[PDB]
Amino acid sequence: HPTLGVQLFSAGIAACLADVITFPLDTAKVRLQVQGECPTSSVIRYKGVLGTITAVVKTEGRMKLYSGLPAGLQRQISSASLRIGLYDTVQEFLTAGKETAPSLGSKILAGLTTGGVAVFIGQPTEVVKVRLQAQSHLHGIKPRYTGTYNAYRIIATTEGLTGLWKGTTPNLMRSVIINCTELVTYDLMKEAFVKNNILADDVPCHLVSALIAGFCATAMSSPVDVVKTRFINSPPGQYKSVPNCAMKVFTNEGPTAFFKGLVPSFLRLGSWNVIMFVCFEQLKRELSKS
Amino acid sequence: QVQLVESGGGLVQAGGSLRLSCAASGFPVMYYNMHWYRQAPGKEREWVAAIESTGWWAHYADSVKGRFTISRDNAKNTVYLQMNSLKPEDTAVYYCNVKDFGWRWEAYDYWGQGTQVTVSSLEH
Repeated sequence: HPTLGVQLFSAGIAACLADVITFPLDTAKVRLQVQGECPTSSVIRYKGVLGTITAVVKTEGRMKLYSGLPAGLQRQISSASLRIGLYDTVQEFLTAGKETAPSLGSKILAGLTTGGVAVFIGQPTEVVKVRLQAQSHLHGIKPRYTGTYNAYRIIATTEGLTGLWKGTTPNLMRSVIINCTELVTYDLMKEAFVKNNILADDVPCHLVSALIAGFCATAMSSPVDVVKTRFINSPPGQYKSVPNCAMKVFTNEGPTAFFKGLVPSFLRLGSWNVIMFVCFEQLKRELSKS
Repeated sequence: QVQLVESGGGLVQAGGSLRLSCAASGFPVMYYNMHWYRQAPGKEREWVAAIESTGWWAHYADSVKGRFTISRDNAKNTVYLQMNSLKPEDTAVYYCNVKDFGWRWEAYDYWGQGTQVTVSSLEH
């Protein structure tokens, strides 16, 4: 049985490995999400997962793909630690408290609470990472920061500690939607496969269920994700509120804009989840048997 | 009932200045980017300038950048085009434009009736 130290250390490393591997997908998602906000005279247009990544690598280099990565690693550490140390206690309070099974309701509430606390703790990392991923020298917007800690100090000094929590409520709602949609969709798909006997219950079945649920959650959260990215990236004063940003997006680009960066978002969710699962299991097994 | 009304055009000597105004009506202008186009006869309508919903960014055609400035006031529902060092090739009908995208496949263009700007090249 993995101890807490090996679980916490394994979760941190698996999350960080998955993040460094799938970070170009996240950067491509952000670039696709902020593309139509401000018109650009440059002929550099982002279209697709590999199209966006290749355009970024050609016009800005490889290190521009991993811009804000230290912020992403900090977020991964805090989120993984909060999962390993808090999702356990709330879940076991809901299950063993009434001696009930981990029903979907208990799972929904546990994920909601853990995700909310994690979003609140890791919001400054999200602000810094999103602004660094979206900043570019080629579209007429002057980059505000040179790196993760430059961004940290500049945001803190010029706009307060509170300004490091900009976009918490969109991120919090997006977390709620991701969690609820993913859990409901996975249950519905797995019950369809197991009752209609469309597929046998082996890990291929759970993989199809999880992939379908991840895509459904990504599609369901895409409007909030686009609005959250644009709001977090915006400098002070551009948007009166988060509904203001959403309404401007709607009236100036339409319902399709709310799904900008949908393919990179879903690919990063799926690849991150599989990489973290594999790395986490292998790492905690080797640390426990070491 | 979207309605854009341009004004302020007129006859000006080459090198002169002119401020075009656009009174917008029938829609919440605080949410829409506003555009200025122009069209001279024998030519196609040329995009001139664009301004963000609250004036956060402004973009110009390369032919007018520096000479033209686009400006906004949402408390008066008005969009402004200041034109300086005007030159005879700027003679055109200038059009206020709203691209209302909304629940649509493509954006829908709402135009004004246009205001005529004539630039004289007379020598005194």
